[PDB]
Amino acid sequence: DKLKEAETRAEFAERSVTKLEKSIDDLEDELYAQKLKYKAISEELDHALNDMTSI
Amino acid sequence: DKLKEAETRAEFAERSVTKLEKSIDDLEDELYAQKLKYKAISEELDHALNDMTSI
Amino acid sequence: VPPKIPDGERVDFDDIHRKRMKDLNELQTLIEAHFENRKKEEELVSLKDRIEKRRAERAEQQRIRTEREKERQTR
Amino acid sequence: TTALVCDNGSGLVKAGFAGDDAPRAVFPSIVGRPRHQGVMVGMGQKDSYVGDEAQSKRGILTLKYPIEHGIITNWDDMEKIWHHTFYNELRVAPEEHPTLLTEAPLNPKANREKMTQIMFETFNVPAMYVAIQAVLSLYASGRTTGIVLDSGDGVTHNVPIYEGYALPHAIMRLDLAGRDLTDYLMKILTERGYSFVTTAEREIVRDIKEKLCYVALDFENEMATAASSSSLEKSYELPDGQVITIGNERFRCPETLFQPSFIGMESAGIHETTYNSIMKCDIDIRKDLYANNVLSGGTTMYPGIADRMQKEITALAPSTMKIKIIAPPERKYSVWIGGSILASLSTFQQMWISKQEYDEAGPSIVHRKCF
Amino acid sequence: TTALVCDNGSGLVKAGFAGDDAPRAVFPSIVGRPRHQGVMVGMGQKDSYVGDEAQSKRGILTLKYPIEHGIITNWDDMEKIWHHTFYNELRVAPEEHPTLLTEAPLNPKANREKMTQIMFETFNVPAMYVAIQAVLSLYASGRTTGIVLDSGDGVTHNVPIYEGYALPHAIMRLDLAGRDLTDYLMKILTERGYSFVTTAEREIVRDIKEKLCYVALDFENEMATAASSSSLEKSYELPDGQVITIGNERFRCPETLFQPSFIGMESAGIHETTYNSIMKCDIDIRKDLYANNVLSGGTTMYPGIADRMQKEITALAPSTMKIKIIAPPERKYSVWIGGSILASLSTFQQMWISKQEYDEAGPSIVHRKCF
Amino acid sequence: YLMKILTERGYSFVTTAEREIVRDIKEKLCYVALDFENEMATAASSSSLEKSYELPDGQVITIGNERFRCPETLFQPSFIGMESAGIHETTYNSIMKCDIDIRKDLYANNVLSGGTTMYPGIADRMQKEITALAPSTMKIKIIAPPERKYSVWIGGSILASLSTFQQMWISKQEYDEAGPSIVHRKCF
Ligand SMILES: Nc1ncnc2c1ncn2[C@@H]1O[C@H](COP(=O)(O)OP(=O)(O)O)[C@@H](O)[C@H]1O
Ligand SMILES: Nc1ncnc2c1ncn2[C@@H]1O[C@H](COP(=O)(O)OP(=O)(O)O)[C@@H](O)[C@H]1O
Ligand SMILES: [Mg+2]
Ligand SMILES: [Mg+2]
Repeated sequence: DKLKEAETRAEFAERSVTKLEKSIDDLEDELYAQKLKYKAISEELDHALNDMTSI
Repeated sequence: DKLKEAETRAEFAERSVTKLEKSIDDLEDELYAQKLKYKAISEELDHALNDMTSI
Repeated sequence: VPPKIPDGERVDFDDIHRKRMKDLNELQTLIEAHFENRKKEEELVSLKDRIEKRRAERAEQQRIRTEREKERQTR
Repeated sequence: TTALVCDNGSGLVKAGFAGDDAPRAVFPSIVGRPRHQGVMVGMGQKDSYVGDEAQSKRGILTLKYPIEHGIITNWDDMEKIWHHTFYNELRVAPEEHPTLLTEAPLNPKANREKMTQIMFETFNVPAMYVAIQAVLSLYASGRTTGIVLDSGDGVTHNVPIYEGYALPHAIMRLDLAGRDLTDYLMKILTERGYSFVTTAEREIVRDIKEKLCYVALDFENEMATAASSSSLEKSYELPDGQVITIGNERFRCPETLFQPSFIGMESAGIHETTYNSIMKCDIDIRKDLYANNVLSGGTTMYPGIADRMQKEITALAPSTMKIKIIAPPERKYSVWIGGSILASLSTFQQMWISKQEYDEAGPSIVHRKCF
Repeated sequence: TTALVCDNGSGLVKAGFAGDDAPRAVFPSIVGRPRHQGVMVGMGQKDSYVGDEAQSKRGILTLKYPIEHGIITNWDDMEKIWHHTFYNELRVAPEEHPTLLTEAPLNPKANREKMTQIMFETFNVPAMYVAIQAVLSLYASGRTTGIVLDSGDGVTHNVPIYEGYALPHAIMRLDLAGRDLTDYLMKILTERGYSFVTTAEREIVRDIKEKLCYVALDFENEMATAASSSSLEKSYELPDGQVITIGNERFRCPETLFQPSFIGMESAGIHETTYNSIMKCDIDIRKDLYANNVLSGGTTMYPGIADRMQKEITALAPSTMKIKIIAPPERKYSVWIGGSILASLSTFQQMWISKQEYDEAGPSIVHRKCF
Repeated sequence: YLMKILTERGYSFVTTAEREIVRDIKEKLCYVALDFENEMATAASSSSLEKSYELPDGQVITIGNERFRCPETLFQPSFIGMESAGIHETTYNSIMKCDIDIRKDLYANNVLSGGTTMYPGIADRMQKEITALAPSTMKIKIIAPPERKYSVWIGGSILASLSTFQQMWISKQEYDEAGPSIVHRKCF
């Protein structure tokens, strides 16, 4: 009875964590790719102004 | 009993779900903030070029 | 009765001069802010590299543990 | 003490203490009551959000400007705007600070008298002075001559000045300004399918106008080019997605300035009312006015207007005179910078309308010697 | 030969040969595919019933109008409607007849260009011309001045005209019309227990609105009277029995026209957009527009609207001007009668867009001189 | 609808008492499919979905692809013959009727409540559907608290516990003066 409830609850519990794990790692990778994009865009005109610093 | 060996897991996935949900909520929010900042920087560059457009 | 301006002496074309003179100061402060800002923000890329190493190790840990649980459960 | 240089304007209220470079607080002048019912209890919902707060809750408000064309049409809302400006954006009680309002030329007297009566009775300032919005813009340029075209958001006026002596018979005030350009842009956007109707969406159309529109150097060539190629179509993302693409609406919206027949107005453009304002002046100061044409006000910030206007005036003017158009980068706040400079002068310190003087002659003191 | 005066409209397609008094065939513009499965074999079941045929089999169809607000959102269905109109309701091949479509003001260009491209390529007419729906309604009244409020079923627009010279800067187009009134009536009927949801039952609610609703002369007095007595409750028999009793929903449905805040629209009612449209006109033609206010379109057929509107405008307008509201009994077909008159004129016979002209300039010919 | 599609395997529930048994089956077994066609194809080839259930007297039953077909009616009301669009599209329509400046906030704060939104896997199907409908830039977030069933009552308790709300009750003397029609008046 309640045993069956426990089995069902535990079995469904494992479902949510594992599926979310892949999404979490994909989010991390996409975040890092975008941050690298911005950093690459950041330093270029930064150095351009460094050259343009007082001409 | 056989109840506890699963109820242990039943409660166990609760904190798992909480951590995953708060982490993913923060991840999406900061990702969107980064995307907005990158969009702002790109628009800044392009429209700064076009506001110049020779004088 | 129209407003008759009282007797003054000066000045012209000088306060605008001093106000426009600080353009170099403004450019310097803006460029300093930009440089220090990029320098103090790019470190989050390294912080997210740390995040990536932590996620990689946790993913390896979870793969190992889930294989262990699959081995210990299927009787 | 220090003076408060307020500048009511119509569309953006700019204020700040005298003697600085830029206004301290700049925020739209809109007062919007909520229009829906409201079901959450205890949410702390106010009855009117003014200033920059109503540009964030504009989704459920009905924004309404209290200043139509220079003149003030809704005195209670204007009083609310002033109260907000003094107490929350500057946090200085008006009991200890002189004020320097600004007013467009050729405005109704009752507006100015009511303004001074409010400032002296409700806010109870020590002394206030009202100045014409173009003389200040001439102060900020550091000149002492020149004809200034101050195309604000409410009304465009063109005051010529020589050697400090204003020419009252040559002021040409025209009521086309930024607001009419916003309405015309909102009206021509419907030719592609985008319909903006709500008073909140007028703000979105204003943002489109600010960020995309530009003044064409030659109108017919641009109309021909935009009808063949597609190098002009710039896209823009609404506050919810669904990007839109503006074609030849880009340079047709601000073209209304030089051809007021587009919105049905009879008068001539800002390129020809300046020449008419010059020709009314005496024959010996026309060269100086030609050489020192000054631009000011927000609406003169369109990319490429300082060249179109110069080309037009050079076409109209005699071939020998040199036409020069002064377009400082700080155009938007030019009037307020000039106001700060004027309030910071020592020679001006005795021109304020002191409160005892108002008590003796009533609000009609403003038209008297203390102008 | 004779010209075909078609009038797409939105809700009822009205067509007929030029030179008559009334349209030959009037039928709803709905195209409804069947939605159930269908078990009888050989019954001859078609894939889409259009026009008046789908108002008899509407029990098993999903009717969907191809024209939302003036604009056309589903071109295939509109082509089907036109094909039906030409071949089955008039039985005249379009290869031998000029056509005169009608279009609301301020509509997207692409809609008009696609309309002319269809008429010239698919149906292959000799020549077609597109006219603004309000000028025709002014033709039918036999006037030459006046400001016409053409409150159709899709969109309500208000075009002022003087001495034959239209004023393009004073057209006030509002998107509240009969369809929104049907939806609002269907939404307030739920306050008594009657729930209409299916797209077929929208037709039943439309019939209720047509047969029972009326515009109150004074809204508050009617709301007070209907809440005390029971002299207003009129009953109506559904298509299956179970009569219903409409109480103060009778004059609350069409009241939305004068208070568009009921359906959440911000804008002002049809009583105040007419006054605003007048005030944008010049100061010397306002008396004539006041005296020659014209009503047209289907939705202006509510019993008692020509008095409510006159009372409202008289309240707004200056006390000296005379306010007169022209409400001909043939209001519904006023646009089509005007279209017939215009197509029957000899002076108009050279304004058609001839096919060779379209072949030389493409579909963009409609925006050119041949308007 | 579940009681009507169970008849395709042989189980007939007719009595108004057996509607309760079908309700229990629906609560314990049914779930919302993330993608409908793929699930229909999978359930028609393998047998990994067939979950069994014991009636109140024995005679266990096996539910096949009836598991995700019963709650699919929410997103395709054409199954029970209703014309309207699913709960995935009436939310988007309800948003689009709102003003253009508050659509981002409504997109980001979509809230689920009520009992029937407790199906396992609905907070993902609905998010996928709305993300398909909505513009690509907006972020779509679906709030699905674990205490969904009693959400309305918890909110009711919070509202009744507020001090600001304490003067909005319809006092009895007010009803005695205006009759039952007082509820439509200011005291809503
Ligand atoms: N960068 C810009 N480009 C184009 N138009 C602008 C720009 N900034 C402001 N405007 C227009 O100018 C108006 C603001 O004018 P402003 O000078 O503030 O008026 P006021 O004289 O009342 O202060 C705005 O309504 C806007 O339409
Ligand atoms: N006798 C009537 N009383 C009230 N409303 C009517 C009446 N006849 C038509 N209507 C409304 O007017 C609409 C028809 O308007 P119509 O003039 O045919 O539109 P269109 O301009 O598209 O032809 C119908 O949808 C109906 O709601
Ligand atoms: Mg100004
Ligand atoms: Mg019509």
